[PDB]
Amino acid sequence: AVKKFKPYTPSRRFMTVADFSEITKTEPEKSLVKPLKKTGGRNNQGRITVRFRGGGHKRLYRIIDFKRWDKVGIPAKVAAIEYDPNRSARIALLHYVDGEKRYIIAPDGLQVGQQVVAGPDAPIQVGNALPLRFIPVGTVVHAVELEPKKGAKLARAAGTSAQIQGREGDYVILRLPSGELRKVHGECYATVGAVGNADHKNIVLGKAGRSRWLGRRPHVRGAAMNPVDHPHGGGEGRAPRGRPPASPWGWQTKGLKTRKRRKPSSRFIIARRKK
Amino acid sequence: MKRTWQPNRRKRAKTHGFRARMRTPGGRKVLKRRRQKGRWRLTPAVRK
RNA sequence: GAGCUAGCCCUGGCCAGGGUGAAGCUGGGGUGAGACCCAGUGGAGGCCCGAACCGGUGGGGGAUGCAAACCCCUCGGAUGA
RNA sequence: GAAUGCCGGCAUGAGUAACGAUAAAGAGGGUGAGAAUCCCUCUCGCCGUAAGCCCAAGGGUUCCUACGCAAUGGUCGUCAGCGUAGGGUUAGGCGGGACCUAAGGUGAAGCCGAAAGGCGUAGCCGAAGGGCAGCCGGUUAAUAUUCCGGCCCUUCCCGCAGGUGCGAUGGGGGGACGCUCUAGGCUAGGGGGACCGGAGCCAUGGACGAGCCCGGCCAGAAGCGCAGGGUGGGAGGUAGGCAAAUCCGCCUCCCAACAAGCUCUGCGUGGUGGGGAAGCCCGGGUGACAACCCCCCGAAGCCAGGGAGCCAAGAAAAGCCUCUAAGCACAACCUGCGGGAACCCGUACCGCAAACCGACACAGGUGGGCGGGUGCAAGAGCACUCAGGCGCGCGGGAGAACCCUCGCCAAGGAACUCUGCAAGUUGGCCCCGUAACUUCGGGAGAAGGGGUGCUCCCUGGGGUGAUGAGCCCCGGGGAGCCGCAGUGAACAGGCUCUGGCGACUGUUUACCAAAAACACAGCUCUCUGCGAACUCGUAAGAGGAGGUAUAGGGAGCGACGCUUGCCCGGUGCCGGAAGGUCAAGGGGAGGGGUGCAAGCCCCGAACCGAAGCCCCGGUGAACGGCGGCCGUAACUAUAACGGUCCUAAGGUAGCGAAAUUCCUUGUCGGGUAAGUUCCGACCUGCACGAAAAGCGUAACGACCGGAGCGCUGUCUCGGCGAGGGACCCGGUGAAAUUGAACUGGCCGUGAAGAUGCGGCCUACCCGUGGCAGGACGAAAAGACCCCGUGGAGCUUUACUGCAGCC
RNA sequence: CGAUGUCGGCUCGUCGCAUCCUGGGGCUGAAGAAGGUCCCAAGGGUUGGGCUGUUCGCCCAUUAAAGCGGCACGCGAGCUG
RNA sequence: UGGGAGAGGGUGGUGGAAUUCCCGGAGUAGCGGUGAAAUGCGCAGAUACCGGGAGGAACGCCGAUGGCGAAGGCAGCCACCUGGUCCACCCGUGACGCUGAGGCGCGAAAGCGUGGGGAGCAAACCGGAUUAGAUACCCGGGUAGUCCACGCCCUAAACG
RNA sequence: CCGAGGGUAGGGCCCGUGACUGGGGCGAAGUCGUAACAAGGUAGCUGUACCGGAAGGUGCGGCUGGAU
Ligand SMILES: [Mg+2]
Ligand SMILES: [Mg+2]
Ligand SMILES: [Mg+2]
Ligand SMILES: [Mg+2]
Ligand SMILES: [Mg+2]
Ligand SMILES: [Mg+2]
Ligand SMILES: [Mg+2]
Ligand SMILES: [Mg+2]
Ligand SMILES: [Mg+2]
Ligand SMILES: [Mg+2]
Ligand SMILES: [Mg+2]
Ligand SMILES: [Mg+2]
Ligand SMILES: [Mg+2]
Ligand SMILES: [Mg+2]
Ligand SMILES: [Mg+2]
Ligand SMILES: [Mg+2]
Ligand SMILES: [Mg+2]
Ligand SMILES: [Mg+2]
Ligand SMILES: [Mg+2]
Ligand SMILES: [Mg+2]
Ligand SMILES: [Mg+2]
Ligand SMILES: [Mg+2]
Ligand SMILES: [Mg+2]
Ligand SMILES: [Mg+2]
Ligand SMILES: [Mg+2]
Ligand SMILES: [Mg+2]
Ligand SMILES: [Mg+2]
Ligand SMILES: [Mg+2]
Ligand SMILES: [Mg+2]
Ligand SMILES: [Mg+2]
Ligand SMILES: [Mg+2]
Ligand SMILES: [Mg+2]
Ligand SMILES: [Mg+2]
Ligand SMILES: [Mg+2]
Ligand SMILES: [Mg+2]
Ligand SMILES: [Mg+2]
Ligand SMILES: [Mg+2]
Ligand SMILES: [Mg+2]
Ligand SMILES: [Mg+2]
Ligand SMILES: [Mg+2]
Ligand SMILES: [Mg+2]
Ligand SMILES: [Mg+2]
Ligand SMILES: [Mg+2]
Ligand SMILES: [Mg+2]
Ligand SMILES: [Mg+2]
Ligand SMILES: [Mg+2]
Ligand SMILES: [Mg+2]
Ligand SMILES: [Mg+2]
Ligand SMILES: [Mg+2]
Ligand SMILES: [Mg+2]
Ligand SMILES: [Mg+2]
Ligand SMILES: [Mg+2]
Ligand SMILES: [Mg+2]
Ligand SMILES: [Mg+2]
Ligand SMILES: [Mg+2]
Ligand SMILES: [Mg+2]
Ligand SMILES: [Mg+2]
Ligand SMILES: [Mg+2]
Ligand SMILES: [Mg+2]
Ligand SMILES: [Mg+2]
Ligand SMILES: [Mg+2]
Ligand SMILES: [Mg+2]
Ligand SMILES: [Mg+2]
Ligand SMILES: [Mg+2]
Ligand SMILES: [Mg+2]
Ligand SMILES: [Mg+2]
Ligand SMILES: [Mg+2]
Ligand SMILES: [Mg+2]
Ligand SMILES: [Mg+2]
Ligand SMILES: [Mg+2]
Ligand SMILES: [Mg+2]
Ligand SMILES: [Mg+2]
Ligand SMILES: [Mg+2]
Ligand SMILES: [Mg+2]
Ligand SMILES: [Mg+2]
Ligand SMILES: [Mg+2]
Ligand SMILES: [Mg+2]
Ligand SMILES: [Mg+2]
Ligand SMILES: [Mg+2]
Ligand SMILES: [Mg+2]
Ligand SMILES: [Mg+2]
Ligand SMILES: [Mg+2]
Ligand SMILES: [Mg+2]
Ligand SMILES: [Mg+2]
Ligand SMILES: [Mg+2]
Ligand SMILES: [Mg+2]
Ligand SMILES: [Mg+2]
Ligand SMILES: [Mg+2]
Ligand SMILES: [Mg+2]
Ligand SMILES: [Mg+2]
Ligand SMILES: [Mg+2]
Ligand SMILES: [Mg+2]
Ligand SMILES: [Mg+2]
Ligand SMILES: [Mg+2]
Ligand SMILES: [Mg+2]
Ligand SMILES: [Mg+2]
Ligand SMILES: [Mg+2]
Ligand SMILES: [Mg+2]
Ligand SMILES: [Mg+2]
Ligand SMILES: [Mg+2]
Ligand SMILES: [Mg+2]
Ligand SMILES: [Mg+2]
Ligand SMILES: [Mg+2]
Ligand SMILES: [Mg+2]
Ligand SMILES: [Mg+2]
Ligand SMILES: [Mg+2]
Ligand SMILES: [Mg+2]
Ligand SMILES: [Mg+2]
Ligand SMILES: [Mg+2]
Ligand SMILES: [Mg+2]
Ligand SMILES: [Mg+2]
Ligand SMILES: [Mg+2]
Ligand SMILES: [Mg+2]
Ligand SMILES: [Mg+2]
Ligand SMILES: [Mg+2]
Ligand SMILES: [Mg+2]
Ligand SMILES: [Mg+2]
Ligand SMILES: [Mg+2]
Ligand SMILES: [Mg+2]
Ligand SMILES: [Mg+2]
Ligand SMILES: [Mg+2]
Ligand SMILES: [Mg+2]
Ligand SMILES: [Mg+2]
Ligand SMILES: [Mg+2]
Ligand SMILES: [Mg+2]
Ligand SMILES: [Mg+2]
Ligand SMILES: [Mg+2]
Ligand SMILES: [Mg+2]
Ligand SMILES: [Mg+2]
Ligand SMILES: [Mg+2]
Ligand SMILES: [Mg+2]
Ligand SMILES: [Mg+2]
Ligand SMILES: [Mg+2]
Ligand SMILES: [Mg+2]
Ligand SMILES: [Mg+2]
Ligand SMILES: [Mg+2]
Ligand SMILES: [Mg+2]
Ligand SMILES: [Mg+2]
Ligand SMILES: [Mg+2]
Ligand SMILES: [Mg+2]
Ligand SMILES: [Mg+2]
Ligand SMILES: [Mg+2]
Ligand SMILES: [Mg+2]
Ligand SMILES: [Mg+2]
Ligand SMILES: [Mg+2]
Ligand SMILES: [Mg+2]
Ligand SMILES: [Mg+2]
Ligand SMILES: [Mg+2]
Ligand SMILES: [Mg+2]
Ligand SMILES: [Mg+2]
Ligand SMILES: [Mg+2]
Ligand SMILES: [Mg+2]
Ligand SMILES: [Mg+2]
Ligand SMILES: [Mg+2]
Ligand SMILES: [Mg+2]
Ligand SMILES: [Mg+2]
Ligand SMILES: [Mg+2]
Ligand SMILES: [Mg+2]
Ligand SMILES: [Mg+2]
Ligand SMILES: [Mg+2]
Ligand SMILES: [Mg+2]
Ligand SMILES: [Mg+2]
Ligand SMILES: [Mg+2]
Ligand SMILES: [Mg+2]
Ligand SMILES: [Mg+2]
Ligand SMILES: [Mg+2]
Ligand SMILES: [Mg+2]
Ligand SMILES: [Mg+2]
Ligand SMILES: [Mg+2]
Ligand SMILES: [Mg+2]
Ligand SMILES: [Mg+2]
Ligand SMILES: [Mg+2]
Ligand SMILES: [Mg+2]
Ligand SMILES: [Mg+2]
Ligand SMILES: [Mg+2]
Ligand SMILES: [Mg+2]
Ligand SMILES: [Mg+2]
Ligand SMILES: [Mg+2]
Ligand SMILES: [Mg+2]
Ligand SMILES: [Mg+2]
Ligand SMILES: [Mg+2]
Ligand SMILES: [Mg+2]
Ligand SMILES: [Mg+2]
Ligand SMILES: [Mg+2]
Ligand SMILES: [Mg+2]
Ligand SMILES: [Mg+2]
Ligand SMILES: [Mg+2]
Ligand SMILES: [Mg+2]
Ligand SMILES: [Mg+2]
Ligand SMILES: [Mg+2]
Ligand SMILES: [Mg+2]
Ligand SMILES: [Mg+2]
Ligand SMILES: [Mg+2]
Ligand SMILES: [Mg+2]
Ligand SMILES: [Mg+2]
Ligand SMILES: [Mg+2]
Ligand SMILES: [Mg+2]
Ligand SMILES: [Mg+2]
Ligand SMILES: [Mg+2]
Ligand SMILES: [Mg+2]
Ligand SMILES: [Mg+2]
Ligand SMILES: [Mg+2]
Ligand SMILES: [Mg+2]
Ligand SMILES: [Mg+2]
Ligand SMILES: [Mg+2]
Ligand SMILES: [Mg+2]
Ligand SMILES: [Mg+2]
Ligand SMILES: [Mg+2]
Ligand SMILES: [Mg+2]
Ligand SMILES: [Mg+2]
Ligand SMILES: [Mg+2]
Ligand SMILES: [Mg+2]
Ligand SMILES: [Mg+2]
Ligand SMILES: [Mg+2]
Ligand SMILES: [Mg+2]
Ligand SMILES: [Mg+2]
Ligand SMILES: [Mg+2]
Ligand SMILES: [Mg+2]
Ligand SMILES: [Mg+2]
Ligand SMILES: [Mg+2]
Ligand SMILES: [Mg+2]
Ligand SMILES: [Mg+2]
Ligand SMILES: [Mg+2]
Ligand SMILES: [Mg+2]
Ligand SMILES: [Mg+2]
Ligand SMILES: [Mg+2]
Ligand SMILES: [Mg+2]
Ligand SMILES: [Mg+2]
Ligand SMILES: [Mg+2]
Ligand SMILES: [Mg+2]
Ligand SMILES: [Mg+2]
Ligand SMILES: [Mg+2]
Ligand SMILES: [Mg+2]
Ligand SMILES: [Mg+2]
Ligand SMILES: [Mg+2]
Ligand SMILES: [Mg+2]
Ligand SMILES: [Mg+2]
Ligand SMILES: [Mg+2]
Ligand SMILES: [Mg+2]
Ligand SMILES: [Mg+2]
Ligand SMILES: [Mg+2]
Ligand SMILES: [Mg+2]
Ligand SMILES: [Mg+2]
Ligand SMILES: [Mg+2]
Ligand SMILES: [Mg+2]
Ligand SMILES: [Mg+2]
Ligand SMILES: [Mg+2]
Ligand SMILES: [Mg+2]
Ligand SMILES: [Mg+2]
Ligand SMILES: [Mg+2]
Ligand SMILES: [Mg+2]
Ligand SMILES: [Mg+2]
Ligand SMILES: [Mg+2]
Ligand SMILES: [Mg+2]
Ligand SMILES: [Mg+2]
Ligand SMILES: [Mg+2]
Ligand SMILES: [Mg+2]
Ligand SMILES: [Mg+2]
Ligand SMILES: [Mg+2]
Ligand SMILES: [Mg+2]
Ligand SMILES: [Mg+2]
Ligand SMILES: [Mg+2]
Ligand SMILES: [Mg+2]
Ligand SMILES: [Mg+2]
Ligand SMILES: [Mg+2]
């Protein structure tokens, strides 16, 4: 869990890498991969719409099963646990007794060789998917649909989880990884357990180069530019912001809320995120 | 040093060529214009 | 108009030779079991020296130039952002 | 007659600068009207990881031959990439198309936009990626994997035989993949041979030799051999691969497993087809029945889709194989053999350059492969040299100043100067040895030394082979020889102490700044619940992201260490269903116009009425801010203490004459003979201070300071020498500039600095090499400065709008 | 202002004299030696370093002395920067 | 060998009381706080009362002058894993013992690193009083920390 | 060959001294406050943490060498 290096270069001092001790299979399932179109943060106009992106390692996209209500009742075996460079979590290879193979994202504690299954009758067991309606109150859960049959939307980053606080009517009450209290529909699926690779957040990139490998190009501060570029541009020598700190596009960036006020989901958010 | 003209027959025909001109409205008014003026060639000649 | 230049995308190519010697593994020692120590093996690194390649630090020359940015000596990077 | 006018023509500078890398020339013989310059020969020098050779791009006849020399060629020209004419580019296998997909482009369906048009699934296009059948020699003045010769191979059509449930744009398998390191066995290439073939050669003192010099191969179908890659067999069940399925996937059972077998490549061999040197003789002919063998080195290439490790986790589609469905089983497909069929485009030549990009036959720029030998530890480094290719399209003299590039220097050794700028010194390898400090890696090539050649003798280990010889590779010991000197030539660190800034490798103002700037891992704040926020777009649609709070946006800060205090009164943001204000709308007390009137028409109070603002709170790693005066201790001085005025609160730790200190070279101490700089301190900090972060910090730095050692032409202080220019001669022959000129000094005068006016002095006419004081010398209608109700970029609590959001 | 290059240094001088030294004097509160002050005099001479961009100034070691000013704050078609 | 008592230790689970906050209801002019007050909070609907929810920490009565441990120290309840210890029987070994410089391990609180977690409490800090002053005692707030995991620190009126 | 020692270079220990700086001891009658000894007028002592002109205060946990 997080390997360290001796300081035999200036960057190996702090650089840490994952232990990869859970991975059992070091090459992907040929039938479950497809090319990932690297965009560089450029839209169909060719315009950079998200700055500072590009230049990262080539990746194959692994098709992930975020429904699991496709195969209600059909058990699967845990065949392997694999690297996925498109997400922070690890992924899990399932050999269904159907003979079909799919990927899910690996919850914490899932062991290769285990049987998993999905549906209302399913056991409350790490890796099983049920509608939220049927999971006991108080159970930690992950990969949660936000609406019925629309696909797992919540709590899939490494180490994340959502806890079931209670239910009312057709809806259950979840505590999201952010701490928001939200009602989610009881028919929405979810997988009991928390996402694996919890130590993911304790990784120290160590040097600029690792950012470049992840497709992250250098980010240049506003205070470093000229007035034609940014509200914080200009000044003789260094300079404080000299105005409410702002984005490149004018708007304030220290506390200004930006959620849409009349958004129809407000009726289902019970409490705004903690901390 | 490296100068600005680096000829390229594919780049030339695809950028200034007859069919590139005919695709866009400003491309056609170019040909229209050069036809009106009596240009001997409406488009850069390139060997292919 | 991006055949210059800047960034990104797709697909290929290049990086003489030498130097240092991380993790791991093996054996030995150690202990209740360990941490750990030693030797061997090993060959990591925006590691070291240095051609190609990419640069342009100091000085001299050139200044109706060989050249609308060049030449000489010197110098930086050279498995990597 | 003037517009730095416009167009052209012709002058001046001037027979002046220059004639484009300092790799270099000399003679003889030809040709011709004419020759330093063209051809031939001999001698000399230059490149040789190229300055040689082969591809690609771009160029487009420049290629070959004949006949030419007006112009082009920096001179000449009989020559030429120039002029005229004729000739020259040959493919089923090479490259591209009749094949496939990548980004991207286009785009039936569909969506969007005043118009023009913008999107968009499939599909289509799109290559230097995937896929696919030709190798060796000969021939032409000029093409050749293209013609020819030899030996092989692919596809399509039709036929014959044998075989099988045949059949696809649908299902599946495969194609199919990174980085670093790397095994075995080969081949490319190379070194050697006392072996094999060769025309010869004996010089000048010696050698007739196990002498010198030259060469000792290339291609090849089946088969076979060595080395590899790939690959389990059978059965039963089956609900999954959007129909089917005997295929694939999943379960079970049996047998086989570092094998074997089958299959596919590489290398070797292989019938056979080629090639074949020096030297001599006129590209050729001979040599020659040429010989064509043995040993060693050996790839980064081959076997290959090999192996191991690691994280940043490494295209697609077709060919191909298999499964089947419609259909069809007179079929159709598979295998073997045979005949026939096989189209379009490129192919000349240059290609690190005189043919490409730079206006030039321009010291610049241009992607891929081959790139031999010896020595130097290695190598593509360096020196010389092979094959090959050149002497750079003005020359001949002379041997001044001065300039450039270079060599040396007595004594001194930084005294030079803003500065050791520059140039010395050091310099590779092996061995000995190596400090503070430190994040324990480092600092480190620290520093400082010793060794280095040749000869003879003794000897250890490895590779090949066989275990031995030979060859090759690492070494160990002893005795000697020579010189000033043994990395004897060439290539190859000067070192140390101490500050500032920045953690570091990186990045930048293409063309005056490479830095202390930008970036950067890391820290914090903040927004964002997913049709996310945010961004581009009128929109549709995209990016975000096929991601989901361990995630994505924004902002500041900038490894790490120890830390980051007090102020919420104002501005910002956040919270606040009350109150205050508030537009359109609602409401209609009450008025007005008009009509005979019913009516029509107009104004209009109270009152209801959002956001925003007011108001009440919160909030600093939000914008920001963090006092003044007077007095006081038993020497003096200074105030722990106190008084009072003000504030939203009065600067904490740490640091401080600093990249900040004005007075300032503050004062004291160190260093020096002497120190406005430097280092260490003090603290009245003009005008440090805590993420516009404060204080430190090992390592790192073409950053900027100060010192020391070493060593020097930097200097006292200059001298001599070399080559390339300058100078002279023949050839070719510019430029900016220019009112005209018959163009001296002084002292005055003048629009205030006179060759040109006055007075005086001096002065025969014309050049050449030189120096720069003047011609307010040239260049550019001053960038500074001001003026113009000139312009543009930028800012905000300037005005007024607009997008966007509410 | 259709341009008169702006500090200092180096190099190269040349002039003035209100003289720093050397030569000639008078007065002295000049015994001598050595000074002071003033007059005449521009022939010649007027050093090397540390600091700073510096001119200037201070300092070290000397000296007969270590002069002051002008020449576009002399001199960038002479150099530096 | 057969038995016993125990907050000895580690892991996971779980139970109710209370406090704070959130939502709903009902209700009104104060609540709070002290020596006395003020700050603070409350008509924008607090305090007091009822129902519901979230979360943390500590375990009332038993409880004792009690028990366990070498010491530090250990207290709801359940299970698992584990140490020490006492009694009985008189069964086995036959001095196998005592101590212990160095070594190693454990070691309250506070404190440190990286993640969490955060109800109450509370250094710092802010505010109200008191006072000549009040950088205190008292009151209203309040950040580290107190809690969990891993890793350090290794101190004590670590005392009988 | 060894060899007194000389020279070049780098280390280790000790002593003296140094602008300035840190606390310490001592000093007949200084300034500020009153922490401790009585419950010393907030029981004290304590290890540690943070803070403050100064003694000290406060948190956390500990000791009685704490009174009633
Ligand atoms: Mg690390
Ligand atoms: Mg370490
Ligand atoms: Mg893992
Ligand atoms: Mg696929
Ligand atoms: Mg994508
Ligand atoms: Mg598009
Ligand atoms: Mg477009
Ligand atoms: Mg963006
Ligand atoms: Mg981008
Ligand atoms: Mg992710
Ligand atoms: Mg993963
Ligand atoms: Mg829902
Ligand atoms: Mg992180
Ligand atoms: Mg990446
Ligand atoms: Mg980032
Ligand atoms: Mg940045
Ligand atoms: Mg800026
Ligand atoms: Mg800037
Ligand atoms: Mg712009
Ligand atoms: Mg603007
Ligand atoms: Mg702006
Ligand atoms: Mg600004
Ligand atoms: Mg600025
Ligand atoms: Mg400033
Ligand atoms: Mg700036
Ligand atoms: Mg700021
Ligand atoms: Mg400001
Ligand atoms: Mg702003
Ligand atoms: Mg917005
Ligand atoms: Mg929320
Ligand atoms: Mg360029
Ligand atoms: Mg051009
Ligand atoms: Mg180009
Ligand atoms: Mg082209
Ligand atoms: Mg092309
Ligand atoms: Mg092109
Ligand atoms: Mg186009
Ligand atoms: Mg076109
Ligand atoms: Mg049109
Ligand atoms: Mg039209
Ligand atoms: Mg034309
Ligand atoms: Mg025509
Ligand atoms: Mg055109
Ligand atoms: Mg290009
Ligand atoms: Mg390289
Ligand atoms: Mg070495
Ligand atoms: Mg290993
Ligand atoms: Mg490197
Ligand atoms: Mg090195
Ligand atoms: Mg360059
Ligand atoms: Mg240069
Ligand atoms: Mg130099
Ligand atoms: Mg120039
Ligand atoms: Mg050059
Ligand atoms: Mg050079
Ligand atoms: Mg170098
Ligand atoms: Mg290097
Ligand atoms: Mg290298
Ligand atoms: Mg006139
Ligand atoms: Mg004009
Ligand atoms: Mg004109
Ligand atoms: Mg003209
Ligand atoms: Mg004419
Ligand atoms: Mg003319
Ligand atoms: Mg003339
Ligand atoms: Mg002349
Ligand atoms: Mg000239
Ligand atoms: Mg020239
Ligand atoms: Mg040259
Ligand atoms: Mg040469
Ligand atoms: Mg000759
Ligand atoms: Mg000749
Ligand atoms: Mg003739
Ligand atoms: Mg000639
Ligand atoms: Mg001639
Ligand atoms: Mg010739
Ligand atoms: Mg060579
Ligand atoms: Mg051309
Ligand atoms: Mg001619
Ligand atoms: Mg001629
Ligand atoms: Mg003619
Ligand atoms: Mg000519
Ligand atoms: Mg020419
Ligand atoms: Mg031809
Ligand atoms: Mg052919
Ligand atoms: Mg056809
Ligand atoms: Mg296609
Ligand atoms: Mg259209
Ligand atoms: Mg196309
Ligand atoms: Mg195509
Ligand atoms: Mg192709
Ligand atoms: Mg590929
Ligand atoms: Mg082909
Ligand atoms: Mg062949
Ligand atoms: Mg041939
Ligand atoms: Mg098929
Ligand atoms: Mg594959
Ligand atoms: Mg793949
Ligand atoms: Mg990698
Ligand atoms: Mg071969
Ligand atoms: Mg060899
Ligand atoms: Mg089936
Ligand atoms: Mg192959
Ligand atoms: Mg013959
Ligand atoms: Mg290679
Ligand atoms: Mg391969
Ligand atoms: Mg595709
Ligand atoms: Mg039939
Ligand atoms: Mg068959
Ligand atoms: Mg055709
Ligand atoms: Mg050809
Ligand atoms: Mg060629
Ligand atoms: Mg070149
Ligand atoms: Mg090339
Ligand atoms: Mg040529
Ligand atoms: Mg040019
Ligand atoms: Mg030439
Ligand atoms: Mg050229
Ligand atoms: Mg090149
Ligand atoms: Mg050879
Ligand atoms: Mg070498
Ligand atoms: Mg020449
Ligand atoms: Mg040349
Ligand atoms: Mg020439
Ligand atoms: Mg001469
Ligand atoms: Mg030269
Ligand atoms: Mg020499
Ligand atoms: Mg000599
Ligand atoms: Mg000398
Ligand atoms: Mg010296
Ligand atoms: Mg010396
Ligand atoms: Mg010096
Ligand atoms: Mg000098
Ligand atoms: Mg300088
Ligand atoms: Mg040297
Ligand atoms: Mg050297
Ligand atoms: Mg030292
Ligand atoms: Mg040092
Ligand atoms: Mg240090
Ligand atoms: Mg160390
Ligand atoms: Mg060494
Ligand atoms: Mg050395
Ligand atoms: Mg020796
Ligand atoms: Mg010799
Ligand atoms: Mg070096
Ligand atoms: Mg830096
Ligand atoms: Mg920087
Ligand atoms: Mg710093
Ligand atoms: Mg730092
Ligand atoms: Mg680098
Ligand atoms: Mg620049
Ligand atoms: Mg510039
Ligand atoms: Mg420029
Ligand atoms: Mg420059
Ligand atoms: Mg700069
Ligand atoms: Mg640099
Ligand atoms: Mg920058
Ligand atoms: Mg940095
Ligand atoms: Mg940080
Ligand atoms: Mg954070
Ligand atoms: Mg926009
Ligand atoms: Mg997407
Ligand atoms: Mg940094
Ligand atoms: Mg930065
Ligand atoms: Mg430290
Ligand atoms: Mg405030
Ligand atoms: Mg406030
Ligand atoms: Mg405020
Ligand atoms: Mg109204
Ligand atoms: Mg302000
Ligand atoms: Mg303010
Ligand atoms: Mg007094
Ligand atoms: Mg304070
Ligand atoms: Mg503090
Ligand atoms: Mg100071
Ligand atoms: Mg000072
Ligand atoms: Mg400072
Ligand atoms: Mg400064
Ligand atoms: Mg300051
Ligand atoms: Mg100062
Ligand atoms: Mg000053
Ligand atoms: Mg001084
Ligand atoms: Mg001193
Ligand atoms: Mg002072
Ligand atoms: Mg500052
Ligand atoms: Mg600042
Ligand atoms: Mg430092
Ligand atoms: Mg340092
Ligand atoms: Mg650097
Ligand atoms: Mg630097
Ligand atoms: Mg210096
Ligand atoms: Mg020095
Ligand atoms: Mg000289
Ligand atoms: Mg000469
Ligand atoms: Mg002539
Ligand atoms: Mg001519
Ligand atoms: Mg005249
Ligand atoms: Mg005249
Ligand atoms: Mg005259
Ligand atoms: Mg005259
Ligand atoms: Mg006047
Ligand atoms: Mg005059
Ligand atoms: Mg005159
Ligand atoms: Mg006149
Ligand atoms: Mg007159
Ligand atoms: Mg006159
Ligand atoms: Mg006159
Ligand atoms: Mg005269
Ligand atoms: Mg002359
Ligand atoms: Mg002359
Ligand atoms: Mg002159
Ligand atoms: Mg001049
Ligand atoms: Mg003049
Ligand atoms: Mg004038
Ligand atoms: Mg002048
Ligand atoms: Mg002049
Ligand atoms: Mg004008
Ligand atoms: Mg003007
Ligand atoms: Mg101008
Ligand atoms: Mg300017
Ligand atoms: Mg200006
Ligand atoms: Mg003015
Ligand atoms: Mg005005
Ligand atoms: Mg006016
Ligand atoms: Mg104006
Ligand atoms: Mg002017
Ligand atoms: Mg003019
Ligand atoms: Mg002018
Ligand atoms: Mg006298
Ligand atoms: Mg006397
Ligand atoms: Mg006397
Ligand atoms: Mg007198
Ligand atoms: Mg005189
Ligand atoms: Mg001075
Ligand atoms: Mg001056
Ligand atoms: Mg001064
Ligand atoms: Mg005297
Ligand atoms: Mg003067
Ligand atoms: Mg004057
Ligand atoms: Mg002047
Ligand atoms: Mg003046
Ligand atoms: Mg002046
Ligand atoms: Mg002057
Ligand atoms: Mg100048
Ligand atoms: Mg000057
Ligand atoms: Mg001038
Ligand atoms: Mg300057
Ligand atoms: Mg300069
Ligand atoms: Mg009230
Ligand atoms: Mg009310
Ligand atoms: Mg909570
Ligand atoms: Mg239980
Ligand atoms: Mg017994
Ligand atoms: Mg004991
Ligand atoms: Mg504790
Ligand atoms: Mg108060
Ligand atoms: Mg009072
Ligand atoms: Mg402890
Ligand atoms: Mg006790
Ligand atoms: Mg001696
Ligand atoms: Mg007390
Ligand atoms: Mg008391
Ligand atoms: Mg008291
Ligand atoms: Mg007390
Ligand atoms: Mg306190």
